[PDB]
Formats: sequence, C-alpha cells, structure tokens
Amino acid sequence: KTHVQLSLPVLQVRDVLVRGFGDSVEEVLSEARQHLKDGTCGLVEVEKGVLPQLEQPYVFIKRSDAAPHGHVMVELVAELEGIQYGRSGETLGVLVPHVGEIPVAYRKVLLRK
Repeated sequence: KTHVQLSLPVLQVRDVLVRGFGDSVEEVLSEARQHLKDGTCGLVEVEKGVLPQLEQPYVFIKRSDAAPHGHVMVELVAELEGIQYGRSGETLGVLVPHVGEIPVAYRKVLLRK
C-alpha cells in the first residue's frame, strides 16, 4: 500500500528519552520510516522552545492534502541547519523514537509510504 493508517502517540518534549533518529538527513528519514512501520514512532507537537530541546536532523510530518477515516494525510520532511529536504504542507509535529513514554494524546495520520 502507498499509504498506511497510523495512530501516533503524542509525547511531551521533556519526557522524550531519544531526541532524534540519527546523524544525517538520509538516516533520520530512513529510521523515521522504519519506526513508523514498527509502531515505535512518537510525535512531539511543535511550539516555542520545543525544537531546540530535540536533536537535528529533525523529521517533520506535514499535511500533504486537505482526511480519510479521521486520518490526516502526511508526508516526511527532514531539516538540518535550516534546510528542508522535501516540500509539503503544515507541520503536524516532529517525529522521535518511542521507547515507552506515556502519551498525552494520539494523532491519526495516513502516511505516504
């Protein structure tokens, strides 16, 4: 399937134990996709002071279309020192590994895979 229905656990930034996916744009995008497939991917909603508490490169999920079954359609865009690799709509948040942190909510998305 080109798209996969996922419910992503929304984590508070100060709870997150592993604050990024790796060390290159290509690695974070690869790791993000692997974790999304394995259901070990969390989502941190971006606000003032959230991104400086996480590790670059960042992986964003961004709205790719204006929402089957409640699931917003999203795609991945990485960012490293202010350059984004990808072009998409509004940020739904930043992806991080999930290693058992208690979520505050769940974000139903349809991931272009």
